[PDB]
Amino acid sequence: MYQPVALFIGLRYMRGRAADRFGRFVSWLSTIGITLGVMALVTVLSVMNGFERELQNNILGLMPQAILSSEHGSLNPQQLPETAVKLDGVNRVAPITTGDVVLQSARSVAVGVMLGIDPAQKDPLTPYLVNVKQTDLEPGKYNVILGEQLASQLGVNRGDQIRVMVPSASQFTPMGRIPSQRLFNVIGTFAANSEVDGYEMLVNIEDASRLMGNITGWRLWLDEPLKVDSLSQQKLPEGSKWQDWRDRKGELFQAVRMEKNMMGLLLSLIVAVAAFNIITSLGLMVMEKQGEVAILQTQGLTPRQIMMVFMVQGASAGIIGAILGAALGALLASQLNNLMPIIGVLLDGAALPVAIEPLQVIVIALVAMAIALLSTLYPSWRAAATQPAEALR
Amino acid sequence: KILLQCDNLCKRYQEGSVQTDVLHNVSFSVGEGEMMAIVGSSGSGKSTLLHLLGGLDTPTSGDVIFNGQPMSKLSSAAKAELRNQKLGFIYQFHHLLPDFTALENVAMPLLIGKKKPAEINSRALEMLKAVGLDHRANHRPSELSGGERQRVAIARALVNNPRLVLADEPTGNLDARNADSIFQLLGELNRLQGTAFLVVTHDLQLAKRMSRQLEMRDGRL
Amino acid sequence: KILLQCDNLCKRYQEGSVQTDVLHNVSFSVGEGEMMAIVGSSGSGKSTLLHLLGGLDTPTSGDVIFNGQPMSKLSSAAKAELRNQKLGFIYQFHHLLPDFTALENVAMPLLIGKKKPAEINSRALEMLKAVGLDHRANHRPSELSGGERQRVAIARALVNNPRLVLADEPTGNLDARNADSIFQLLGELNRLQGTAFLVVTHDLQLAKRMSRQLEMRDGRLTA
Amino acid sequence: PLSLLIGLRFSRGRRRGGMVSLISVISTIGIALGVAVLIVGLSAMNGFERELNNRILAVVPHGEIEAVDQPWTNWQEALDHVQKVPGIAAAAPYINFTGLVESGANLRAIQVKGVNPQQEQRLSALPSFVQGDAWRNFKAGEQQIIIGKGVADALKVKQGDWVSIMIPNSNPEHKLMQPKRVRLHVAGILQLSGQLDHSFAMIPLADAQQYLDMGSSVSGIALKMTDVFNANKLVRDAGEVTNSYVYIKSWIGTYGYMYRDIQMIRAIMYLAMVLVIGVACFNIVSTLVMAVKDKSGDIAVLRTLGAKDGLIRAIFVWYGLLAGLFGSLCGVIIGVVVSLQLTPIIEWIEKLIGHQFLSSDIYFIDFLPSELHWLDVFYVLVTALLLSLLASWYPARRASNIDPARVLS
Repeated sequence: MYQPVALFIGLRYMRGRAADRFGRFVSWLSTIGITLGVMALVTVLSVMNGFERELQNNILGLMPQAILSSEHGSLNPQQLPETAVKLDGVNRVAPITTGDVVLQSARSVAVGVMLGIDPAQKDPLTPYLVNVKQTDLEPGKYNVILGEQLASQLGVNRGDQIRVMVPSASQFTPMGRIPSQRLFNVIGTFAANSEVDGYEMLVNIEDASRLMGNITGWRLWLDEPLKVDSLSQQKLPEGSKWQDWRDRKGELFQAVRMEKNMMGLLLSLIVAVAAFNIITSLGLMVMEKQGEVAILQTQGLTPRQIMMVFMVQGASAGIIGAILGAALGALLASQLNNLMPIIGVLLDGAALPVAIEPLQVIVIALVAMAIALLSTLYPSWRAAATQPAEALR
Repeated sequence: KILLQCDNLCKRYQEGSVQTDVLHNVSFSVGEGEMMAIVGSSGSGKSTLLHLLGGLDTPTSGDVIFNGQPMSKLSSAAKAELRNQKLGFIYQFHHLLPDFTALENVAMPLLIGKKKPAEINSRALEMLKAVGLDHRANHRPSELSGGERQRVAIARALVNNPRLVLADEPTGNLDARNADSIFQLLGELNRLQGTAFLVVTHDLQLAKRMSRQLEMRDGRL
Repeated sequence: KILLQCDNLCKRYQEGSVQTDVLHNVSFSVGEGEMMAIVGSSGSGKSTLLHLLGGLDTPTSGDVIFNGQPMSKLSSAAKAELRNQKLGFIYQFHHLLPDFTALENVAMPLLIGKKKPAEINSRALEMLKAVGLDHRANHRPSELSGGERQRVAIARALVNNPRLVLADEPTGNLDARNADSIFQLLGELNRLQGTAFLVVTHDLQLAKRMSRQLEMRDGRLTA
Repeated sequence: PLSLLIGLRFSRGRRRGGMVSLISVISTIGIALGVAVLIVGLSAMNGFERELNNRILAVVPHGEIEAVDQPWTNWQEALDHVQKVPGIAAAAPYINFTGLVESGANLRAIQVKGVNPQQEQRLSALPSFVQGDAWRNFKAGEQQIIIGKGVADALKVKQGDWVSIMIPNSNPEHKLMQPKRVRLHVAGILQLSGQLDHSFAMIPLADAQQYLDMGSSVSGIALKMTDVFNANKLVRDAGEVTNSYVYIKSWIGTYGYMYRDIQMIRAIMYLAMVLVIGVACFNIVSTLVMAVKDKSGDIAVLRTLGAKDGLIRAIFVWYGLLAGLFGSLCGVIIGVVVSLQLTPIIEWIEKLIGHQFLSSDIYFIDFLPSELHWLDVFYVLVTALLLSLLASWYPARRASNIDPARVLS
């Protein structure tokens, strides 16, 4: 659209240079100086947003928020119908049974907690089932679903008899106090991609052997997996309590958001030191290019116009090298396992993920460009004082 | 009539940490349609004299005038308006821009004044063809010969159509065949509009120009 | 007897980005007690020939020998061992160290060869007083005159008692009084031992010499 | 005695002006801008650690043991068992009282507790945090209550009146409790750091046995943990005072905000704040390549005297160490004179902008301390010489392949 290009003088000074001269050498040292900082900085930025990618998708996207309990013990379903449970933010209800149990077999021991459901309803939290049918959950055979990682340390495959025991929620015998021993066979295993221990078993709600057949409470799901503080002190009926929430899992939702604010805002001194290499690159062109300033001072050049030549030339050197750090940052996007060979230290688990965000490019290119406009002031002022009488004719 | 009036420009500064008497009491007067060809020597301060008349340094002894505009009233930004419009500067110390092309170098004084881009390109084309260099317009001055890039610097000061062209020895860096041809290009400017040119001389190569040859050896007539 | 035998000296490189035969087949011989005075012009081939005889570069045409040791059997580190034991270099434009004093400039080859530090400072004092410069020991070479900073460079190569002193025309910024008086000092090196020296001549200063006043026009020896 | 091995390093870059000296000014203050932040920025994180264990973790207790509606009658066998347990200071009681205050249109949880005044100098620092010169008014029998600072400016409970607060106690029925008038005059006021100034009140032992309406006993026994800086093995052994069931309540649970983010910031500063020294090492490369173009004739003198090839490369190695030592020496001096008097600096620039920021509403403290330790100063001087050795390897190899036949020697 025929833009008024007034930066044509500074673009030719940084393009038409030789290779054997010493002025082209220091410009390369500066270019690879910013590229080191920007790239090593976007590598930390990629692995910090990768922790947000791994969380709330398959690690923190299957945990519940709040459960319903009572004070008199269990809950009678015929007095609390489905038309009376109306809360703010809830969308689905399901009965559930609680109680801490312990595994008492002839091989090893394990501690876990059951999860009572019905074959008519399906849980929307953990749909990852390794050939587990939600319909085949009849309580007449006393079946249970065992996790994959709990069955590996126990060494029991599907189709075997495993005895369970509960210390607390057993049969309240009027004469004594006996432990509830129930034969809960495993006919199928499942894996829910749990980096947590994950010792949850799946039982049926029709089990009149734990306590008193009634249930303990209902499930209250919520479509806000980040915070529950906006819907905590709401209207609640009589006979309901408040339980724990997302405050005890991995990283506590604190070690990523605080570290990103410390690396993005407080750690902005990388480009402040890297701007001094631009002053070295723009400070050597007043010695090998003394004659061109003498030509641009005698034919009617104002002192205001000569300040706008080295400022754009100092900003043109800050663009190249900073965009190379964004180009090398995209090179590590497809690097998942090949970038880290075996030098002994491996650190298995969820150590180094990758996540490229498009909104993190403008925040890292604006700080690397605006700090070069205020830095190029001392080489821009000392070149205007060079009169064409003592240096060159 | 009168363009520049030198009134005792004694340049007294630390020329190499010593006070020299090379530029002492220089005072002459150039006309408008006519001019002056100062015959000097190598070391008398011919290049030093044209720097003081153009407005590059201050002598702190006297003051000159330019059609009723003295240099005491001209600031640093006001001298840039005088050097760009009505002052031509021809030099001889390889004063070209090798980064730009030969077309942009002639158009460079017009690019400072920020005129219409149609009249910048057309004025540089007719000035390059006056010295016979329109076929080398889009060419770098680094690959040009010595008898070709010198004529670009001569045509670099005639695009603004000045009144006093302080030429610092334009003849001597090129051959004998093109020395006579560029004498008419300075002579045709007297016929169209009357552009004066104060040329310095130390090998007596401007002896046949006019009658006014003042021998100012070390500022002494 | 013999020190350095020249066989097929054709230094062929891009001399001014062209390939010219200015230094082609320069074959001569220096003696243990005998010296040579090569006569030529200002900067024709004397600047290149003095660089090749000390071991600064390879001509890739032939080879030179030094007391039975040729340059072809010397590596990059082994060639530096010959330029310090029995070799000297004198130049024209006062090739000294300007950031150091005149006392430490004399004992510069003594500090590289890892010698005893007691005899390093004593040898620098007797070499400074040999040219009449012991009173200007703790001084800078930059603040000296023209004929003062030249005489300290001639007493720098002969400190470690070499066998061949490659002097590249020591006549120069020094005056006419210290022009012939320095020649008897270089003559004193060959009167007590077998320290030869190669001097080149441009404006016929070294015509009063021993026997070998031959001219060399572009690698071709004449009368 | 000194050790002068090669003297061709201190008197090698001796300059008196020009273009080589212009790079050495920017290379000095360029690396000094890095070291200045690693001193005044790490002293603020080291100052946050000493303000917690000495000021915050001094008056707060560690572990409490409660019961589910049962008075702790067996306080004699629980007292004798804890006498020979390692990591104790004293045996202080701890009673709880819920509260609902409706006065002056305010809703705040007033938490009260009882601490024996005989054992108070070896558990916390009570007499050092006092306003009056005479602190001899904290005895029993006179019924003298004391309040904090957070409630005095809004609830008109300043010293001089008779503060009577309606508090709910334990009862067999679950209804609205009695509004008993507390006839306890106030005398004296404590002072905290703006965190425990609205839920901190002290009651006498002979006076607290008439407001609970349960019995002449104590419902909870507290304990003091003398082991500091970690609580891992000091909470597993303190679980047999009660029955087989446990009641976990530690100081790391309710105060999990601090003492974790302080060590996490300094852990990144051992790998991210050292990154700016590697970028600052590129200025050492740009100032060592300019000492070759002007001293090109100086190396040609040494090559004619028969110098070792490893000796010429060893000149620019020690030349880059001396250029990196002088640029890093000024960064420590500018960091000491700021971190020692940081509190007049943060109050001088805040009053010039007009409205002040960084208040105390979500944050913990309005101002910041600065503790200068001799541990982080040594970590900067190690990496300033190791990273400069990698940066000076390339000018030491570029200036070694220069032949004297090319230069006019």
